[PDB]
Amino acid sequence: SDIFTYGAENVPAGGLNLELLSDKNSLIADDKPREYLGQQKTAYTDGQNTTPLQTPTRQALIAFTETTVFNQSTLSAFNGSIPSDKLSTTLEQAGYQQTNYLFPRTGEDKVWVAHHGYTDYGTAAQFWRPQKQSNTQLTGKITLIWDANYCVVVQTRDAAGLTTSAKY
Amino acid sequence: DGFGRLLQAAARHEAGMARQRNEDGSLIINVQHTENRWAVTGRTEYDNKGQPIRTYQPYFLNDWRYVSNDSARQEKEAYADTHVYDPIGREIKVITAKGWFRRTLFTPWFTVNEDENDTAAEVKKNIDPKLYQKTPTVSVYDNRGLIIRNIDFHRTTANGDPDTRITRHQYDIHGHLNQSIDPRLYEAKQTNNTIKPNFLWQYDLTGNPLCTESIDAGRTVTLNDIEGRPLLTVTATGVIQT
Amino acid sequence: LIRKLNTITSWLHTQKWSVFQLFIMTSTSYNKTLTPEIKNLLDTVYHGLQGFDKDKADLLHVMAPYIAATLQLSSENVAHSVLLWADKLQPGDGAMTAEKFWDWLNTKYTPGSSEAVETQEHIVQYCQALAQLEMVYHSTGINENAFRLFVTKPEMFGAATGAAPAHDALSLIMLTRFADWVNALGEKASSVLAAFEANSLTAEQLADAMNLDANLLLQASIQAQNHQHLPPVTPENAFSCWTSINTILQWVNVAQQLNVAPQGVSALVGLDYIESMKETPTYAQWENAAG
Amino acid sequence: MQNSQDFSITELSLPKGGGAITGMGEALTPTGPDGMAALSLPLPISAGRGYAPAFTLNYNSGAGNSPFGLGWDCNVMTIRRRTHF
Amino acid sequence: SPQARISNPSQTTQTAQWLLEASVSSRGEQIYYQYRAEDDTGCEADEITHHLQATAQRYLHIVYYGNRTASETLPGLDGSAPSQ
Repeated sequence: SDIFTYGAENVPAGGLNLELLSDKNSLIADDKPREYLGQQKTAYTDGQNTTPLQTPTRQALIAFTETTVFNQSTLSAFNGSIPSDKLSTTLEQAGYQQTNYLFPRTGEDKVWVAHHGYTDYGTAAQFWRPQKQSNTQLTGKITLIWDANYCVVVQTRDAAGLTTSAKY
Repeated sequence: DGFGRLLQAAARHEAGMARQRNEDGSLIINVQHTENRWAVTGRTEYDNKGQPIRTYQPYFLNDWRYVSNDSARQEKEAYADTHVYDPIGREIKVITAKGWFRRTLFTPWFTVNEDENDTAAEVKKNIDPKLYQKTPTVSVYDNRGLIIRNIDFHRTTANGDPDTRITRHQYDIHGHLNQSIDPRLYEAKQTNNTIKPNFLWQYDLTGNPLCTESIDAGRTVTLNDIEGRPLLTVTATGVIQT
Repeated sequence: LIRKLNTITSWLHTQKWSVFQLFIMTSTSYNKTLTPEIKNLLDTVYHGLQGFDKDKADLLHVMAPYIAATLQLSSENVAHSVLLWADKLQPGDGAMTAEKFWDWLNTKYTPGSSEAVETQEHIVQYCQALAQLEMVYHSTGINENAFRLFVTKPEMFGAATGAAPAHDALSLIMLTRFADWVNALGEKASSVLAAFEANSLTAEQLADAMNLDANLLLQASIQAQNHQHLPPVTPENAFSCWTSINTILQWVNVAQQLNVAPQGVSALVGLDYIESMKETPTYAQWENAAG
Repeated sequence: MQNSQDFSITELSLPKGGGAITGMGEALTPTGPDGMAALSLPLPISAGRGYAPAFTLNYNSGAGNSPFGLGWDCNVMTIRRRTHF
Repeated sequence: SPQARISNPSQTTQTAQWLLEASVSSRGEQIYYQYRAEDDTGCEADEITHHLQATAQRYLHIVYYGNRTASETLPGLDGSAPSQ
């Protein structure tokens, strides 16, 4: 997702519509000053690998989601106040990672993203229920123990071994 | 009600004075002592859409059973506010038990909010109400639906010529608040361009402020890790906290 | 006068223009006034005239972006041509061109006020004139490039020539024919306008843009170059002057209505009666012409 | 919360009671261009594991008779030969 | 299966309708729909006399869902009658 800003003087009489916008010289045409708002990616698994798949499987098991948090121009926000090497280091420690644009253009570098919403799924023999969950890689995973019929979760366990359970 | 909305609720209290529920559910204003006493609260009539239209003040009742609405609407002392809504579902006017009211005018670019003093002159049949004539609070929007100006009107006497006091706001490309200016400083800025906004903000792409700067409190910078919990921050005084 | 009316009124009737619309576009009365309809442009031109260095800056590049907002969406290039035009035309009482903006309007005018040195009145006339060319652009339906060419090289179109075109209703007809022509060229219009500004446009190339049999365009050019037309037509400018192009296309259009292939049109032209040159036609000419 | 998932399962918390009585759903349908009156009622179908039959009982003026009484349909998915022509 | 069909009572290959009989999800869950055929119980002689076949109608009788055993296939294959 990007954004353009134009002045009042750029609104063609009659307003915008598809025929005008699809034009090669339109306000959304290429070679325009698009500002970047952010991008997202869905990472899929097969319930066996930790390495994400190139394409999803039939079950659409989502491994995690990727979101851009900082562009090179937004890291400028820190107004220095941190060494530049310290900053990239800090961001790595914080769980941010540098990658490319999903829908790249000529003329841009890597951006920092967060990975989150991690789910480890069980197998097909089981109804394909999530077995373990985490907001991210900075913390531990909550174990989900499914009942005999994989209908409800019977017992949950936190990363610390702290455990709750329920009868239904 | 049959739409699942709360009409009212009541709690049991200790013996004391209460309004009385008659045999047919009629409300009797003249209170008597009773052992069985409940406090009625949250009593509301609706317009069949679910926009509360008549909302009542709490009272004690010598019953737990619901009071009839044909009765409550006629007692007058069974105080309530009246809420008048437009076709959009927004409140237009709210009339309280005192006869005083609030009123809001909506236009495509701004909202004019009149309080009970602004309207005091219209409920005439204390503070000389002339003072609040034409002094509503006006919220002015941009074309993204964000508020960019707040216009107040200022008089210190009923017969004065009201000033205009405008607080300005600007939003960035994600609609986050980028900066704000106190009207005192604003006018000063127009004379001396080296003047900063009262506040400035810098955000990451998820809308977390990373930085803020204030003419009253200096500049701070914060880095949170991906779970949102803070990892590193600096105070205006340069204290680094991790 | 009656033929002038047949020429202009029949034209207004197919262009769907009223006389009043023509009048406001062609009147050069340029009322010296500063009501909001005028003030609204002056109030933003000041940013252009105050934030730029006039001895380094090209005023057309400085002002075109502001008039773009006060004019109805005049793109910088249309706005550029709108100013370039006024500067060459001097659409006011005196030599009223954009430079008065740097010396008086952004100094004495005092932005936001109409109480100022009388130069501000000439500024009004200029600004109204810019609006008139704008109305012409939109009422004409002329392409952006098609439009700048009448300002850039006015001679080629029979415009004021020593200046960008005056709002002469007769010129508006000619200026419009070019607009109608680029619309006829359609998607090919941009290769033609470039070739046209250049001396490279010729026969066949235009015919493709005009969807014509190149040979009819070609022999039409040949007659355009042999018959004495109000403008002279010689191969050197046969396709560079709009006026030469209209001469040629008319030889094509007539041939089409007569179905005689332009040389065959000439055959029916040299058949005169009250001929001031006393070139009494001979029977052979009438005979061949009939054939 | 950003950088969190909407399918997170963190609690085995119990439901609360009391509150307002909603009764059964009664979807008096906001129909438009067809002009017909219509009403949907939910059926007591347990979610089960999360893959329950998607049934509802539907009134549609003009529907004709049925196993559920005049005007109401079963709303079961079928494939049928076209008889309109 | 025959119960999932509405067909000409004599020319039973002439299926008018194919009713949903079974479904499976990508996650291995299943639903099986058991239909009951129209019969004459509960009817008087007059009805029986006039509508001699009239066995064509089907009614949804039991929907079986929440398979105890995970499976990727449709529960109706091979014509196996459902069992609780």
